[PDB]
Amino acid sequence: SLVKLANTCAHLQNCSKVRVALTSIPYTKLQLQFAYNLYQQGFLSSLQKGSTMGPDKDFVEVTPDNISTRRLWVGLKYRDNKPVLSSCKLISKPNSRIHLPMEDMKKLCSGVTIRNIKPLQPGELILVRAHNNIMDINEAISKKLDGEVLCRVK
Amino acid sequence: ATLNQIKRGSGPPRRKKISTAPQLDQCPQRKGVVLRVMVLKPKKPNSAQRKACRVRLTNGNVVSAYIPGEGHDAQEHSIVYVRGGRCQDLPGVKYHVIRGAGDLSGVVNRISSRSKYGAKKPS
Amino acid sequence: KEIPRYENRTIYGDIDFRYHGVKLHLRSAKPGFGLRVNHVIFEICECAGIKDLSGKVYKSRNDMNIAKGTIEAFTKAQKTLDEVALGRGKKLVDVRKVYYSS
Amino acid sequence: FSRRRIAYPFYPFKKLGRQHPKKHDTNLKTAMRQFLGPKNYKGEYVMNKYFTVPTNHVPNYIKPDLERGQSLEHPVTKKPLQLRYDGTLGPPPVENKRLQNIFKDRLLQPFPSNPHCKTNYVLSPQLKQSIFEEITVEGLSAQQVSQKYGLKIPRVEAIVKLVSVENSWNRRNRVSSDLKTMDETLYRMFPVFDSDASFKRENLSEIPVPQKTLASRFLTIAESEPFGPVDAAHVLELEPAVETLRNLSTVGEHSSGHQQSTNKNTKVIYGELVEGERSQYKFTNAKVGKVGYRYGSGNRDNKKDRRIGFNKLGQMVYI
RNA sequence: AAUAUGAAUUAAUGCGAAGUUGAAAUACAGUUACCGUAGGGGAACCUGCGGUGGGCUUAUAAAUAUCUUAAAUAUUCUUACA
RNA sequence: AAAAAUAAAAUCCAUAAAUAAUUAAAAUAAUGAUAUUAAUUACCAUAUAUUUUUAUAUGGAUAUAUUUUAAUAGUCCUGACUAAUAUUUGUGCCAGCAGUCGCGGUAACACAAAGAGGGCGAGCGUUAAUCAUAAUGGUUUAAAGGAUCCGUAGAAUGAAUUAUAUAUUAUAAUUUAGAGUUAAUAAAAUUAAUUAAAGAAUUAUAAUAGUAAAGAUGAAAUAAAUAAUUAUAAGACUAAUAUAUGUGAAAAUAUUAAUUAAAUAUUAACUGACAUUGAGGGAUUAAAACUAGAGUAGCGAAACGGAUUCGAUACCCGUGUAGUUCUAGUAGUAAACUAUGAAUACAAUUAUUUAUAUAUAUAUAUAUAAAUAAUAAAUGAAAAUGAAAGUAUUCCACCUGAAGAGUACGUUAGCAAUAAUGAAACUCAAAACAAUAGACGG
RNA sequence: UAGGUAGUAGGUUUAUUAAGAGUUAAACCUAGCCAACGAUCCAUAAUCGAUAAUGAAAGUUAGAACGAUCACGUUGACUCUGAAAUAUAGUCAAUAUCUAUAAGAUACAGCAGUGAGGAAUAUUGGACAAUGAUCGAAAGAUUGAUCCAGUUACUUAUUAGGAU
Ligand SMILES: [K+]
Ligand SMILES: [K+]
Ligand SMILES: [K+]
Ligand SMILES: [K+]
Ligand SMILES: [K+]
Ligand SMILES: [K+]
Ligand SMILES: [K+]
Ligand SMILES: [K+]
Ligand SMILES: [K+]
Ligand SMILES: [K+]
Ligand SMILES: [K+]
Ligand SMILES: [K+]
Ligand SMILES: [K+]
Ligand SMILES: [Mg+2]
Ligand SMILES: [Mg+2]
Ligand SMILES: [Mg+2]
Ligand SMILES: [Mg+2]
Ligand SMILES: [Mg+2]
Ligand SMILES: [Mg+2]
Ligand SMILES: [Mg+2]
Ligand SMILES: [Mg+2]
Ligand SMILES: [Mg+2]
Ligand SMILES: [Mg+2]
Ligand SMILES: [Mg+2]
Ligand SMILES: [Mg+2]
Ligand SMILES: [Mg+2]
Ligand SMILES: [Mg+2]
Ligand SMILES: [Mg+2]
Ligand SMILES: [Mg+2]
Ligand SMILES: [Mg+2]
Ligand SMILES: [Mg+2]
Ligand SMILES: [Mg+2]
Ligand SMILES: [Mg+2]
Ligand SMILES: [Mg+2]
Ligand SMILES: [Mg+2]
Ligand SMILES: [Mg+2]
Ligand SMILES: [Mg+2]
Ligand SMILES: [Mg+2]
Ligand SMILES: [Mg+2]
Ligand SMILES: [Mg+2]
Ligand SMILES: [Mg+2]
Ligand SMILES: [Mg+2]
Ligand SMILES: [Mg+2]
Ligand SMILES: [Mg+2]
Ligand SMILES: [Mg+2]
Ligand SMILES: [Mg+2]
Ligand SMILES: [Mg+2]
Ligand SMILES: [Mg+2]
Ligand SMILES: [Mg+2]
Ligand SMILES: [Mg+2]
Ligand SMILES: [Mg+2]
Ligand SMILES: [Mg+2]
Ligand SMILES: [Mg+2]
Ligand SMILES: [Mg+2]
Ligand SMILES: [Mg+2]
Ligand SMILES: [Mg+2]
Ligand SMILES: [Mg+2]
Ligand SMILES: [Mg+2]
Ligand SMILES: [Mg+2]
Ligand SMILES: [Mg+2]
Ligand SMILES: [Mg+2]
Ligand SMILES: [Mg+2]
Ligand SMILES: [Mg+2]
Ligand SMILES: [Mg+2]
Ligand SMILES: [Mg+2]
Ligand SMILES: [Mg+2]
Ligand SMILES: [Mg+2]
Repeated sequence: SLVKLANTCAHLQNCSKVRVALTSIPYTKLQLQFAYNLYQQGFLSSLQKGSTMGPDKDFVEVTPDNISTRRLWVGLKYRDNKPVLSSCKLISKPNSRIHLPMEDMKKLCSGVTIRNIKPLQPGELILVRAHNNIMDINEAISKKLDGEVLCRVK
Repeated sequence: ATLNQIKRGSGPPRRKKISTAPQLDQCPQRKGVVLRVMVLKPKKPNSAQRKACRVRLTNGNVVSAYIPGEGHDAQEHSIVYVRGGRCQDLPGVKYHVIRGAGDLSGVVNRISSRSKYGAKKPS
Repeated sequence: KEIPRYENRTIYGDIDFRYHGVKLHLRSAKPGFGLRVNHVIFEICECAGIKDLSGKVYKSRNDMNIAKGTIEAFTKAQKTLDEVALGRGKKLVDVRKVYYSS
Repeated sequence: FSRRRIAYPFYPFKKLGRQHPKKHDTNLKTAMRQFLGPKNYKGEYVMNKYFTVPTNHVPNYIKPDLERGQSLEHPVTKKPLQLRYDGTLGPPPVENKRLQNIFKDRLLQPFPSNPHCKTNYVLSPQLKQSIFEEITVEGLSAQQVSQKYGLKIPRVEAIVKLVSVENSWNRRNRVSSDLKTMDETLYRMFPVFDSDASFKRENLSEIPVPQKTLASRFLTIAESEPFGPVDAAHVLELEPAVETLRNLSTVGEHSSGHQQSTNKNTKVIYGELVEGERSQYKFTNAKVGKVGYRYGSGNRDNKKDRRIGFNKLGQMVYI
């Protein structure tokens, strides 16, 4: 769901403004892939599976009995009195989805505004979804993949 | 507006200057015949005896044109050429007559800006 | 105040900053691009040492609030490559600069 | 705020006082006569320090800021002379310290307000012959002579071309005394090039700056990932910069690597020539869809950007 | 039947200058104003009915207070005592 | 530092044109309209050397030299926007200028000129036009949230897992977090419609004794009483509680009872995305008004009188008709307001109530929600908003300077009043909001 | 402009055509078809480009010039020939003019030119030398296509004197 992803993007911005060290997001494949990309890129300190009440200390298998109570817990980073994850916005919106070929993704990473999408800025992360997998735009260009431009994180 | 409202027509209004000489019919100038020469009083805070003239254009539109320059020889039945441009202090006078065209002579003894007053170059 | 400058000529990336009623959209520019911005922003860039910059002002174009907004944007809306790298634990490479390196 | 401003000298000068009614002089004209000094019966300005050319390979460029408008000196002793109350020229009261230790860069800077403009070094008549004899007789490559004397390859190729023109002129006695006099005078006005002097040597690593690369792309990679010039070149989809420099050094007509044969693959026919025919037909194979004048092409003749060229005879022709 | 033109005839409104008759609004504007509606009157306006605050949140006391070693002891103390 | 001005003349050296010779190319088998061709050469031809080019020397050709020879730009502008500092004269709100702001009433940087100056330039100016010049927007208070909700279309949007496919979509299976169904347990007595009752007072009438004034107002005057104690009749209204708290989609809703309908929390089970929003459409909708039939105490447009007043078609007083009431309808408008559409996810505190649950050393304590108040952050033109007017997402309505105008015309609906829909021309460079310091206030 | 449509929507059959189809004509059935994502109606307009203008761009504007396409040759309809024409043909009619007064000829939106209209747009020029086109076996003939020149600062470009 792009709506759920929009909710998570706004939630992370709200948490950064108040500078909470730990927060939770919905437990879904897309959310987990989204969070994992942020973790590998250094935007998130930690990524743990858990419940509504907090991160799990020991592995708890997820089943239909507890799926409704599952959450993903992420740790936010702050350095030099500044949040590492300052902004998080969707590019492809629920009511206007944007699919780009690899050629247009290369233009976006080169400073060209494609379909009103402002080009990639220094130190910014743009994520792309292709065949239900989320990857960095630079990685999609390396794999010659065409996909939906989901969001941009800075 | 929402994305669907924009799809249905919603959008920013367009900015483009509007015509201030509708009676000319998108022509640089139109010939006319002076119906009656008149003197009008500027709107406040201006005071003067501004010379104007009612003119019937070759397209049937009747307009009020300001006669520029010091002194004019325009009379009734005189053939005049009317161009765009309003007299700011005279409401309803939206046009100018061209000096030195038709039966309206150039300003007598004009030295500066002669081209604007139909004055030929002194030898 | 000190303002970060990328290569001591321009800003780091693009800036969309709102100072009261003034909407400032500043974009970084290539070397030799010059200053193509509001006249108020031009003077500030000259004193600050910014040589290449593009941008547009939207909504309010009040000179006083443009100057203050610009100064605030140059400090609160910029992040150096070094600061981004340290916060994220990643290496950020300027491809254009590496292309002309040994 | 702006107003018209007469270009009065920035330095102090003796303004006009009470003037006889028929002089009709100006403060600008009197300031110029003070800069120029007295004019002799021969129409010369001997007292001005710029009237005569230097003869020591050191350019005599104007330094108004450092001398504060004092341009007069003794024509033989080169000792400063300034205007006094009597209306005569005499030694200055205090020496000018700004004119005794001038930076080396400033000496080569002709315009006071532009320090990015410098004069070039003149090559001695000997270095030119050496370069000419090495490229032509010894058969060295322009790349070698360029890397040896610290001269850019285009300059090396130009020296060979020009020295060849000087040999034909000297072989036909076309270099007159006046030309020799002028050449020597101009030679003694410029700093001579010294191949050994490191600072005088021209940079040999310059490449044209492309436009696609002029943008600033940034990549976020792992903290310990190596990224080098070759990796950057792949990202920008350009040949490595070192390769560009090497390809630009093999362009000289006498440089190594100069090659042009991949184009000799276009079928050409030279029509038969019969006695009495004033011209020969040459046919060049082409491909339908590329050859021909296109239909409906933009006419630019009535536009400011109308294309203007020059034919083989040098006559201006519309393209 | 439509379109266009002129048209007897007839309705609404803008601006321009000063005057005339009142003083309706802005302060508690001298009867709180305004909204919907109805009736009445030279003119603004007046009156009835409900609604609104873009008017009253502008809001500010019937007061009453207690016992343990006043010092040879607390109050001093300068890295000390322990 | 007031220049005009290296400007002029003059000096040096050129080229164009002319003159002379020569002469391509468009076209060749030949044909050239253009054409008095372009170009080249400067006595012509020739030889040699000679990037080019140059140079020498030769044949003929004139008197040691060899055809001639120049250089007259206009137009707008100089108060600011907007480049134009060297001043001066005339005019005096006249004459006139003007793209915008404006200039002109005797020191006019703006009019008409001189001087000087700034542009563009064989064009310059001006008019008529085109493109660009802010939606990288808004709707509490400035233009702009529909009275409200229900719900159709939506070529609108919308959960989870897995597997395929031709892939952000489809299909299949599976799942329960959204949305619902039914019970159980506890809680509450409101909101609609209908029926049946109660209450204080008012007016009128009659009686009774008892009198001579009463009533009204700022003060007045107009129209066996007033007051008191009884009895009868009628219509309308609903004191305290009470906070409209709460409830209801809004409009609305507070004397009592009953009948019917709907409405809360948690738990258990069940369905398995069945949801959100909603053009058109539909329903409901204060007060006034209207159509019929009743009712009519009090109140009260109008009307007629009394006062007040310079006047009083008002404010105050009297008599008081419609109306206000009920029954059945029409109509669908309000400052129908929180001047703030609905839904979802999310973000830092305190206080105060309410509800549910838990515990006990039994009355507090501990939890989780809702409401309200004051706030942090954020937002904003600010006033302020504060869980939204914050961070985001989805859908709908609406706005594009003022005035003209919610007007004109047409159409639709209505018994009618009217309601809905809804312009343009002309004119202007205004118009509006928040806040600041004043001044003023019967 | 809110309802429109009645060969109208669909089915079947024949005629007609090289050829499908309510495309036309004939017959018989079904009750459909379009429409608030704008039907029907009315007004306006030749369309477009690798053309021109403008802008950072998306776009917007023009549709003169170059090129592509359509329509028309005073107006309407019809017919003939033909692969193809409601032909700048023929027929009839309409409007206007003309002379030869005939069931007549002409219609400059071919070139030049004139009057009119308008603020405003040119020579009643030269040549078939070139490139094409038509006729002819060829020789050649014809060509206001075309190529040139004239008029006009309408646009562009170059030049319109340098040193002292
Ligand atoms: K009033
Ligand atoms: K009212
Ligand atoms: K009223
Ligand atoms: K000039
Ligand atoms: K607002
Ligand atoms: K309430
Ligand atoms: K399912
Ligand atoms: K729906
Ligand atoms: K609706
Ligand atoms: K009554
Ligand atoms: K809505
Ligand atoms: K239509
Ligand atoms: K021909
Ligand atoms: Mg200026
Ligand atoms: Mg009054
Ligand atoms: Mg009043
Ligand atoms: Mg009042
Ligand atoms: Mg009344
Ligand atoms: Mg009232
Ligand atoms: Mg008030
Ligand atoms: Mg208040
Ligand atoms: Mg010549
Ligand atoms: Mg021929
Ligand atoms: Mg020939
Ligand atoms: Mg003028
Ligand atoms: Mg004066
Ligand atoms: Mg001016
Ligand atoms: Mg003037
Ligand atoms: Mg002058
Ligand atoms: Mg020109
Ligand atoms: Mg735009
Ligand atoms: Mg809103
Ligand atoms: Mg509302
Ligand atoms: Mg409203
Ligand atoms: Mg549930
Ligand atoms: Mg009584
Ligand atoms: Mg009560
Ligand atoms: Mg409440
Ligand atoms: Mg709904
Ligand atoms: Mg009420
Ligand atoms: Mg009745
Ligand atoms: Mg009365
Ligand atoms: Mg009276
Ligand atoms: Mg009364
Ligand atoms: Mg009703
Ligand atoms: Mg109304
Ligand atoms: Mg309304
Ligand atoms: Mg209300
Ligand atoms: Mg709901
Ligand atoms: Mg109405
Ligand atoms: Mg205000
Ligand atoms: Mg049909
Ligand atoms: Mg058929
Ligand atoms: Mg039939
Ligand atoms: Mg047409
Ligand atoms: Mg177009
Ligand atoms: Mg068009
Ligand atoms: Mg044409
Ligand atoms: Mg035809
Ligand atoms: Mg026809
Ligand atoms: Mg015909
Ligand atoms: Mg004709
Ligand atoms: Mg013609
Ligand atoms: Mg005419
Ligand atoms: Mg023309
Ligand atoms: Mg002519
Ligand atoms: Mg001919």
